[PDB]
Amino acid sequence: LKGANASAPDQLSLALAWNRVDIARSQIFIYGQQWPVGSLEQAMLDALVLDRVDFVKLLIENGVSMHRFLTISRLEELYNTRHGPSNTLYHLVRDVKKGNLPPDYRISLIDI
Amino acid sequence: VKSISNQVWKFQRYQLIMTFHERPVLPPPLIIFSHMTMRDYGLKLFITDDELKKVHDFEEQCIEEYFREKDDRFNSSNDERIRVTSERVENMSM
Amino acid sequence: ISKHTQLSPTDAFGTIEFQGGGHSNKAMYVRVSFDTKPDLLLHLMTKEWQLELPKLLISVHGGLQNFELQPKLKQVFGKGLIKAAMTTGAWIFTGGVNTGVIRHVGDALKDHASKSRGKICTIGIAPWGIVENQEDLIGRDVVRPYQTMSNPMSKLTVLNSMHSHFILADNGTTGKYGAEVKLRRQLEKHISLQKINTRIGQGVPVVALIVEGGPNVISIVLEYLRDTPPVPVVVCDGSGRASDILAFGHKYSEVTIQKTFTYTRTQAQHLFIILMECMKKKELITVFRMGSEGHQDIDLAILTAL
Repeated sequence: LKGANASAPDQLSLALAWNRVDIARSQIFIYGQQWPVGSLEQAMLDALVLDRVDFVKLLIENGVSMHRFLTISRLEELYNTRHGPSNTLYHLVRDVKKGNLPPDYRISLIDI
Repeated sequence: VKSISNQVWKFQRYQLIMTFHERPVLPPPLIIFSHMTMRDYGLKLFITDDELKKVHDFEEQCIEEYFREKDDRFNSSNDERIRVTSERVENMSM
Repeated sequence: ISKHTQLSPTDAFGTIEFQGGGHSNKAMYVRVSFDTKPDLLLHLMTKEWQLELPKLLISVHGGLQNFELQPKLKQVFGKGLIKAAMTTGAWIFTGGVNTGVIRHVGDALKDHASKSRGKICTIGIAPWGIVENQEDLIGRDVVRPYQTMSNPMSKLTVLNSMHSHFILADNGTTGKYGAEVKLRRQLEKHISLQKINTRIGQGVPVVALIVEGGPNVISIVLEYLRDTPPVPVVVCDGSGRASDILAFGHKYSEVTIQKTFTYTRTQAQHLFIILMECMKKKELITVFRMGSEGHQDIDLAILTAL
């Protein structure tokens, strides 16, 4: 974590990749820390994509408000992600859309 | 069989109430006229903004109390106390 | 200009919900001038906010500089303060902003809220000119969401969550401190004169708690000791700042080498007259230590002083 002299966002990214929330709690979210503008929202988006409940909880405890964070584009990105456990959503979307989906079709909130 | 029948009867009361809410006043032998002639309660309940806020606050308090009670019950169980005591005894011995 | 400001009726009061933390907390607030009579404020608190008169009044003071204190002491401090406030019916007076000792009392409230369902009346009296978002609070008698997250770039500070109520003191200046101390002291003195439910004839007890601090804390404790009804003062030895010099001067006294602190203008400046005037009335001072003192709990130490 101290081996690169990098910003807090990159240390948070590493801790998210390693799935070690205690490290981020004890080494990254400490007294006197400095955070850029809009980095924590990107961290929240990354944690939501990767299904990291502990990191979502920690980010919420540290000033992130879901009312400001969540927009339409972010929700569409969340529905069109791949960095998680397998689900059966695409089959349902194909069934509702009469099985006429082109390759790499993007799912909209209307389809949801 | 008795327990399942009791549960099913209690569940099926709802459809009986709905059916007799959605029916004409007159009985079949004299609804002949009513065929040619053709929810404030009984189905729903329309609420105001202040009372809606009251209901929301009540629900939030209830869910908070539920979680607090569940945590208190879990922490005072015999199994959890035994496990914590064993771990602390091991660390203290070391 | 000697406060060349008009006097218009209040424009910002009502309720606020804090968004950003892990909790859902609502706080009542009013924006008022610094000349408001304490009786009007008591009427507002007891009727509009519907608060029963307290059987105890803890008035926490300290240093506004955002500091940090040793672990295993902040836990004892929080436990003692929460227990003393909860077991009795007490009002806590703090600064309100999220800096220094107020941040620690907010943490103490936060850790206690997870384990117990009791409600504690914490009252923050802060100047209006330092709130980071002076807007988003003007809505009269309407809920206004508030962002707990703050950026360190701005010199203004955010009102600490977990506080039950807020009184915002206005003088006319913005971005400046020192506009709420006199109102706080006058309200404390007025509350102390109120008659508790007992018919003995005794008033509401008032105690002062000190953590960290600085130069003005000595003057505050002097004014507490010199008050017409004396107010007991509880001091923490392990804080480090001018509270620690009070703890040191409380020992083996009625040695100017140990008195020298270099804290305020080195040895050139000394608040020795003020420190010795405070130490003259050392029977009302109750320094708390986690070691040799029989009262190892701040909760026990707070009530014993009264």
